[PDB]
Amino acid sequence: PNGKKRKRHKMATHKRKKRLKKNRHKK
Amino acid sequence: MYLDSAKKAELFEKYGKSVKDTGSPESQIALFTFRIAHLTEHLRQNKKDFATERSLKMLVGKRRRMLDYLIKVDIERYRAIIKELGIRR
Amino acid sequence: MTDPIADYLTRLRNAIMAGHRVVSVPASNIKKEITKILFDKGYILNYKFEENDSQGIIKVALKYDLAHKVNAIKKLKRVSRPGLRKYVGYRDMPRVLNGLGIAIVSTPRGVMTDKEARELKVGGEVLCYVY
Amino acid sequence: IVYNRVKSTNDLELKDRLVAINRVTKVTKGGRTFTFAAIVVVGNEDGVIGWGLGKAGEVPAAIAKGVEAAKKNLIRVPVHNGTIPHEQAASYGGASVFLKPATTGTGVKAGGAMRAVLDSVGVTDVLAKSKGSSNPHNLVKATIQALAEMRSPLMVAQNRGISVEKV
RNA sequence: UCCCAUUAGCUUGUUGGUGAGGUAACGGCUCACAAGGCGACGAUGGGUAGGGGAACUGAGAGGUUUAUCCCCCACACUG
RNA sequence: GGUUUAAAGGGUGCGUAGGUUGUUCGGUAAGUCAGCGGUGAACCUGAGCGCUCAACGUUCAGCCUGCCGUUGAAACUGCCGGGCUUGAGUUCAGUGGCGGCAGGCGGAAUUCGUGGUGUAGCGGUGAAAUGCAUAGAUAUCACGAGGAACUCCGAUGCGAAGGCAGCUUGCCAUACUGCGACUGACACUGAAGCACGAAGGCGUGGGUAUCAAACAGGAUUAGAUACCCUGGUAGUCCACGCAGUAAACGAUGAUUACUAGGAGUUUGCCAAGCUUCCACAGCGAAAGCGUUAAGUAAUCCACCUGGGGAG
RNA sequence: CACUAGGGUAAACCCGGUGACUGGGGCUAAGUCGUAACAAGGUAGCCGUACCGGAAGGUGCGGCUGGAAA
Ligand SMILES: [K+]
Ligand SMILES: [K+]
Ligand SMILES: [Mg+2]
Ligand SMILES: [Mg+2]
Ligand SMILES: [Mg+2]
Ligand SMILES: [Mg+2]
Ligand SMILES: [Mg+2]
Ligand SMILES: [Mg+2]
Ligand SMILES: [Mg+2]
Ligand code: NA
Repeated sequence: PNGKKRKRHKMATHKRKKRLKKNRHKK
Repeated sequence: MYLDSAKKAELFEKYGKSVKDTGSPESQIALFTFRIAHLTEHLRQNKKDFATERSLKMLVGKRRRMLDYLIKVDIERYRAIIKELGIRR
Repeated sequence: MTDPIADYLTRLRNAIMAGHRVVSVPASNIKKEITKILFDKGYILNYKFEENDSQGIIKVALKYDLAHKVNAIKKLKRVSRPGLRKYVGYRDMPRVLNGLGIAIVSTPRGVMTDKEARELKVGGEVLCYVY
Repeated sequence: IVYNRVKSTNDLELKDRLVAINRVTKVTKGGRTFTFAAIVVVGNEDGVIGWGLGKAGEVPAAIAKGVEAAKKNLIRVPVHNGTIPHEQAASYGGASVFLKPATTGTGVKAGGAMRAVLDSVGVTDVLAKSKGSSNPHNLVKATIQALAEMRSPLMVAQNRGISVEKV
């Protein structure tokens, strides 16, 4: 219950989802 | 499951010695099979009754465990009861 | 129930920790032998066997030191559990509390303590440690 | 549960040993406040042993306060000769200790807080192990409670109601 | 008597029989009916390694390696 | 050695293999125990002897504490046969429920259209503007139409979990209590596997009132791709089919037995079966848990082994 | 005449390498743009999912307290 622990995971999820949304529609 | 005391008594008289023997493995297996068939008939109309499903599955599990007990105790009785009920499928 | 002997030990231990004077257990032959061994070694004050319509009841009266308000028994430990059975020979019999405790052991000559097991040169299943 | 002992005016053989010195800090608006805490174990080379924590602004004052508190808080440990009657495990906080009797010519196989406690209590033949944190407070307390939980064969026979348990 | 299931099916002399041949010797070892055999108690495949006693190490359990020493196996530029 | 909060309980069940198995009688001898016999250089351990000592060399006593064979024992585990009723299940009775599926019915509110009265604004904000309005808004009355959600009761209760709340009926399921009934250990857990599984999302067809991602406009700001305001499309609703995720949480797996007090509370008769808060022993690093344990013990499953890279 | 080491052929598999070009990640300093989180961090925070933005992020729907204030 610090908060930074969840902030790091939130950052990683943001980056991964941005990568996937950029890669969609391109083949 | 159109199940009432009269039907239960008829089943217990048919399977197992005396009509007061409600606890015999044969009587329990017969009762389980009867309500399994009736619940199947209910489900084919109420296809979305997921609570009546898994209640059907728990009944099937109970019947299987009683049959396994009959295997462990007296095999001839198990052959007789499955022949008289047409269970194996 | 998975281990009646461990349950008997747990009942005794919980009664001691709570400070009760009498504890009642369901009866069994091996449990009766263990109670007899405990009385002989002086860990419990008294015991009584009651034969009702069930398997029976063992009623155990515990022993408290009036000088120090301390029970005669300090630790009870089950050794050979159903998930891991333990058997020893008479040469490798355990010694409990450097010889100041007892190890109840079942041997082909009967249920006894590690001392007489070593004396008679017989091994078996180490039921429990008491001290 | 502890045997305890009144101020040992007659048993004045209490030599005092030091376990650890620490310089703790407290923060205020002006700056930082520094103190000193000492763990002191007094012992008469017999079953009598006491422990105390002395806090002051200076090392000698902290050691003196620890000596006083250790003298006030005293117990008795059932030690026969230079060994212990049986094995004993104890826990206190994050510290876990285990003591086992050894042969007569073995000495003390321990170091630090346990060794200081054993010297103060007068046990000279024992194997000691620490399986937890190395904190001085908890190590000292766990060793002392391990010693206090011991029982000599006479006491075992006494509370068992018998005389000779084939010992 | 080592790891991998990000290896689950493998097997057609393959499993058994009759007979014959062959061998120091029994045997699908080889050659002329039946469909069996092995498999989550890990078959098959892939990777890695000569194996033990020693030796070292640790309170013990155990762990590391087989340099010198002894035993067994394999090999002698490649088939 | 651990798993409430440090890494660590599977979303929840059912269930295959496997693991564990109430009490009692009688066999058997697989596990277990005991006796006897065989087998197991050098090095390593006490005692010597020789290297002027020592390393070392050598002799002898003490290790064989594994494997194999053969004789006995029967307490426990296993296997076989029989018995018992406490566990478990079936029956009967009582009581209870937002438990599931399906069909019918209802009122308040909101939106749109038509008509009547009436005219200078309505709406919105911290303040405004966008917006709607003399080609007749807001407001009010009536007629008509359609979709969605169920105020008070209402904080408790039910369900394996996710979840379940207008009324009513039909068909199911199930919990709890007792029985003077029946069977007689028929049990627990459970890798695979199967089923169910909020919201959002996808396909086909209906429906489309409110709200509202994206988007458009107006503001606030140094800018405002936001917070505020006015519009607004998927979606939100229904049927069928996918998908299989969550702070799917009590961040606490399932069984069994035992161990203090207080204060409330639901249900059928003081007492179960629940559902909530302080709090003994005990546990814990502490915060804390404490009979609904994170205490005392037994069985089985899941998971952890410094952080990042990296799910 | 069979048997076969070896040779040629084709395939397909496995193990490696290199390649115009094109993507993450780690570490070091600190150039640039902002201020997302930590206090009710100035719009409580976080989980899942969808759409959208120079970036931290924003918004919708459901959930949680590991949130004040009340
Ligand atoms: K048993
Ligand atoms: K939830
Ligand atoms: Mg983001
Ligand atoms: Mg964690
Ligand atoms: Mg859970
Ligand atoms: Mg989780
Ligand atoms: Mg900010
Ligand atoms: Mg904020
Ligand atoms: Mg937007
Ligand atoms: Na749709």
